[PDB]
Order: sequence, then structure tokens, then C-alpha cells
Amino acid sequence: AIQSQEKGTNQLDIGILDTGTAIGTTQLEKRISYRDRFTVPEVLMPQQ
Amino acid sequence: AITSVDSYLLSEIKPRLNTVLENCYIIDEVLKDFDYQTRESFKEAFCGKNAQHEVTVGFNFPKFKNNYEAHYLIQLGQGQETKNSLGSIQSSYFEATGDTLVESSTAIREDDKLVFTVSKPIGELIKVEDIEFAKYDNLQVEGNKVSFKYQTNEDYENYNANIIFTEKKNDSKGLVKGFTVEEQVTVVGLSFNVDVARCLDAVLKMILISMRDSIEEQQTFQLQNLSFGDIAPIIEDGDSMIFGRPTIIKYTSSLDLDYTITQDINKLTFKERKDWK
Repeated sequence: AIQSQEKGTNQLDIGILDTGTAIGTTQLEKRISYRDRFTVPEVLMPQQ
Repeated sequence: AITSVDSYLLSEIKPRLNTVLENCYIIDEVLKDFDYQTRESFKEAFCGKNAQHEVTVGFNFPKFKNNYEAHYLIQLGQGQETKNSLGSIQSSYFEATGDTLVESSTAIREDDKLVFTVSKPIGELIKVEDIEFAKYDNLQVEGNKVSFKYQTNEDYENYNANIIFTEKKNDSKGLVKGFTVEEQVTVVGLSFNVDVARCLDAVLKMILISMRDSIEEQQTFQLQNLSFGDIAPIIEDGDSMIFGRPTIIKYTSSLDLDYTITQDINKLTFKERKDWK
């Protein structure tokens, strides 16, 4: 379960970057570890 | 002239960077002091014609995302005027002269002269490569052609040379008015891999050393001086940090204008007038 799915646009001398952040609640009995990675195949984001 | 150090650096760095990266043994020589694995990984990734990654160059503040794997960001800096001439007269000319040029050319026979043809009208000839003419050779320049006596030189009827010369704009008198400026540009090699940042630093220093011999910064942009910053995270709050090591390139150059003089005097005349008091 995922909440607060913010894009977090930044505009910099190097160019644009996304630093967005979200809050996730796991399933029971899981030990998520630092820099573990998630993808959400149902959800598509627009980019240019 | 008026000059733009940033656009000069962009125009000069991009082709040189490409021509080094397409040539494996050059990188193998530049990176000889690095750790073996750093060297081989860089050469595998970015170097040679088959390289799947690529480096990029551009000015700061673009509106789009860049290739943060390896990107040279060019960033126009400070400057100040340093030395002035009396009357601000940087020079004077009898014939409005353009940029300096070097062009390859070949001799041809024409009417028992040898001639070299050049793409533009020759305002001044500085050097015909590997030739010093005697008075007997009857060296003459006319329009966009250099001409050279055939009689004793028949062996050279197809000789290949480089001509160093400069354009003419027009036949006019004037004063070059201006001053010298000392100006800074910063360049930083961005990468999210620190070993790539260190290799991009090495490659950039090599490129600038090679650049010191170019006609552009021999005639203008003189006294290249380099300073180097710490390696640091440029951006720190992505999914990963982006690192870079700044370098500052400082140049001394002339800012000036062609003040043309329309006044010309072609005859004095004398008269005596009598004072009867």
C-alpha cells in the first residue's frame, strides 16, 4: 500500500531532476532492506 | 573583436573529445597512471567506435535532463580588464583584415607561373608551408591567389602545401580600439560514478594541454591558466549522488572594435600670399 506519491520536480543548472517521495506500508512478516527496489507495472508516468 | 570564451570552448572541446574517444590507444596512454580496473572499465564503456555509452557537452541551465552518466558542463565565469593601451589604440591597419586561417592547397602550372589557390581573398600571407622564396622567385599575391615563378621550379609543379593567411574585409583605414580582459570559465565533468568523474578530469586536462597549441588561442585567448576544485557531490538527494570536480580555465584576450577613418589626404598644395602691411 502506497501513499503521498509526490513527483518532486527540481530545476537545476545541470538540468531537471525528480526527487519525489512516497510512503509505503508492507505486507506482514517481511524484512525490507535498504535500497530494495519496487516497480508498479500497472502505473505509467509521463516524461519528455 | 568581441569574443565569447564559452562558445569557443564548446566548439573546440566537442570535436576534440569525440576524436580522442574514437581512438583507443590515446585513452590507454592518458589513463596509464590509473588503477588497471578503472582504466579498462572506462575504455570498455565510453571508448572506441563500438562504445555503447557516450559523453556529452553543453552549457549550464538547460530545460531538459542531461546524460548524468558523463557530461561536461560549461559555465561562463567572471572577468576583468587588466591592461590598457595609450589612447586605447590596440593596433592600426591600412586594410581591414579578418580572421587568421590555415588551408591546404596544391600548386598548379599556369602560364609558366606556379599558383596556389585559396578559398578567400588573401588580406595578408603569413607563411607558405616549407617554402622560403628568393627575390628571383618573384613572389606575388593577387586576389585569392598566390603566384610563384615556374622557370626554376618545374619539379614542384604539383607540390602540396599549407597556406597560413588572413582574410581581408575591405580596403579601408582605421584604428583597432579596445583593451585586454582576463576572463574565467568553469568546466565540470558530472558523473554518478566517482571513477568516471576522475577519468573525465584526466581527459579534460589532456584536451586543454592539446588546445594550447591551436591557432585560436595562440592568436587570441592567450595565457591559459588552470585551477582545480575538490571532488564533491553536486547533487545529494536523488536516488544517488552526482559527483564532479570543477576546473577553472582563465584566459587573457583582447576586446576591440574597428574604428574606420574616412578622412584621407592625397595632395598637399602650397600658395604664397603677400602682406603689404
